[PDB]
Amino acid sequence: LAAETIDVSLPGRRIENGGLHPVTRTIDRIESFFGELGFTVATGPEIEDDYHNFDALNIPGHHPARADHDTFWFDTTRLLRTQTSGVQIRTMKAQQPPIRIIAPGRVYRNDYDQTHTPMFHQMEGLIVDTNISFTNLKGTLHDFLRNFFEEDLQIRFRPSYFPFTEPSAEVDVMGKNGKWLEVLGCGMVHPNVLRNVGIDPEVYSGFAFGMGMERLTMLRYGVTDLRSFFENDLRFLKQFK
Amino acid sequence: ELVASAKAAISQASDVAALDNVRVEYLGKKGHLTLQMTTLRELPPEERPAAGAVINEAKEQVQQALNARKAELESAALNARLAAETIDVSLPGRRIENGGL
Amino acid sequence: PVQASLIMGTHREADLSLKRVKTLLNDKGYQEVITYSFVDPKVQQMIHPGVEALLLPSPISVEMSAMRLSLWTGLLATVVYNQNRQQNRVRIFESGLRFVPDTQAPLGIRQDLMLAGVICGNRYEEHWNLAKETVDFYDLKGDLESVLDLTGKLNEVEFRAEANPALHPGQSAAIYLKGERIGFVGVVHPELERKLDLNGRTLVFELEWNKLADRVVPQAREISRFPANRRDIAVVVAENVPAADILSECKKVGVNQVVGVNLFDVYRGKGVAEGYKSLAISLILQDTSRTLEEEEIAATVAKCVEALKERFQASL
Ligand SMILES: C[C@@H](CC1CCCCC1)NCc1ccccc1O
Repeated sequence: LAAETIDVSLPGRRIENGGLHPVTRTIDRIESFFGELGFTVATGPEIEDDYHNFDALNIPGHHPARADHDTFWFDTTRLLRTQTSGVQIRTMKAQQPPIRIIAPGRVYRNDYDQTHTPMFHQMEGLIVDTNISFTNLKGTLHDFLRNFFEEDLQIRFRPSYFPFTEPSAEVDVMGKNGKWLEVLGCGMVHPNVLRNVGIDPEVYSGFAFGMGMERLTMLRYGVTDLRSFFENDLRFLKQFK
Repeated sequence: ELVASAKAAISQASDVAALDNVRVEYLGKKGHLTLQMTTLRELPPEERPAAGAVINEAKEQVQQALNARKAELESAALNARLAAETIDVSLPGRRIENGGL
Repeated sequence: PVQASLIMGTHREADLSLKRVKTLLNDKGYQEVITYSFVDPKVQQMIHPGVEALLLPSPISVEMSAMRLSLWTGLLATVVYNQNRQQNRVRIFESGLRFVPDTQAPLGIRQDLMLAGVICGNRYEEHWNLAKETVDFYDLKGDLESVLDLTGKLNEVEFRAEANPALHPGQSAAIYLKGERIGFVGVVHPELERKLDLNGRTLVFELEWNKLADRVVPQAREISRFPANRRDIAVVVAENVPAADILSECKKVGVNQVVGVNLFDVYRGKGVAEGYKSLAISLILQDTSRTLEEEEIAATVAKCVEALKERFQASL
């Protein structure tokens, strides 16, 4: 009878969807990658003391990577953390192995360029068990990089140094321009680090790793200026819904 | 005397000014102090610049009280707007209910 | 690959996920932003005047030398940034720590995880069937009630009018959960709106995350197979009486018969005295074992309206 014909192509009645920050996209993907491996997410405060940020990581007061570290200090003990190590140290002291945690969070350094902001995000992983080897470090991170970039890409492990690991390594991804690109750092946990948290390095071993979320996000989605992440232009953020 | 007695009757007139008739007191006192400038038609000529400086210092003191009162009134109007815009913050917000699985 | 034991972690169904809350805010039209944790004390002292913040002795700049006491300094700088680029309508949120000096906290500084956001501009973008209307207090409050409803404790939440130097004194509220202040919400005070060069009416909120990271696990209750009855009442009370207290009185003073109390109109004008308002309330009554009749029904709405006689005012 009645013909109340309407144009069904008119825009619908709704409010537009918001999205997540691109760095949050990255952190969420990585948490799901390692969550399937039994890694628990652990968070902690961003202002720390020099013990949980240096001493517990086998970085004495006279160590070079401390004064020459671009660190924000409030006094001689309190600082803006340069890594999310405080939660990892506290977890190891509160329980015996097995340990399987990842630690995301904001960290701080004094530099500020096109490729550097005074604040950025770091994802750090830690596993401690009976027979954790360097071969496990390679395989786990090779699996991670293949999942993160979704391709059988060229990676390499390269000797490096950190006071809290030995052997230490950085891993590079072959850049699209033909050069190797440093993506993360890793190594086997130093026996001093295990010792002062009450873990016997003669019985237990483990590897750890760290990576910057801004760097991986830029490589993943083609972001060319790191400062765009913290200008929060709604036209930049809306691309990542 | 006079130099401050006229400013006393000026700041007191611009004190209990309900509406924006501050300019009405501005009109009357600007003519009173301009007439006081005409009273400098004599006196020692070497002191005439000193007489004009004391009169203009009195005119600046009246203009400061006029600005201070104009600021009091426009803030009083802003406060009146704030009072009228009071709402019941306990009233339910606008939303569609959440569903569950 | 690593060889290890497949041991389950310890799960708690009562945990409410922050990612679940971020998803709801996305599904209500909010964009996540991330701002620097050190801010400009010149502008933070405008939003939180008198509150001493933790300062960096050697900052990258003076405009990034004060650890943030809230997330509002970063969020309000973000809307000004976007409004300076031809975007008046911005609806954003952020999760992150605040840094409040506290002698009882570790390292003398308390670091609480906060969830904050801000909306401004029209409710919707330009639309063929929706009219241009500026966002108001009940728009943001509605979004906040959607967040709090994820905990299953919305019944125990109170929005009390409370003073805040950054907010409109007549359109600001402290948020309480079980007698604890968990956050704030309100329109940015018009003079603060002026000093920050905000384009128009701007509404902010902030919540202490850990106070709502817990939710109620469901427990199946019996449902009555017998019909229910609705009775509407129109109560005239004083203009300064919060309507939620009246609704809470009808729900509390009423026994297990009344199962639903809802407000559907608020009138004041030609018909009601000045300084008074009429609240139209619907009362739904039902019993789990039997059906009700007009005798016991009308005696219960009469019991409810008499409870509003001494504590409040009569009906009409
Ligand atoms: C700073 C450490 C802190 C942990 C190391 C050992 C165990 C304590 C916590 N972050 C993980 C990490 C690992 C290797 C290389 C770089 C890197 O950033």
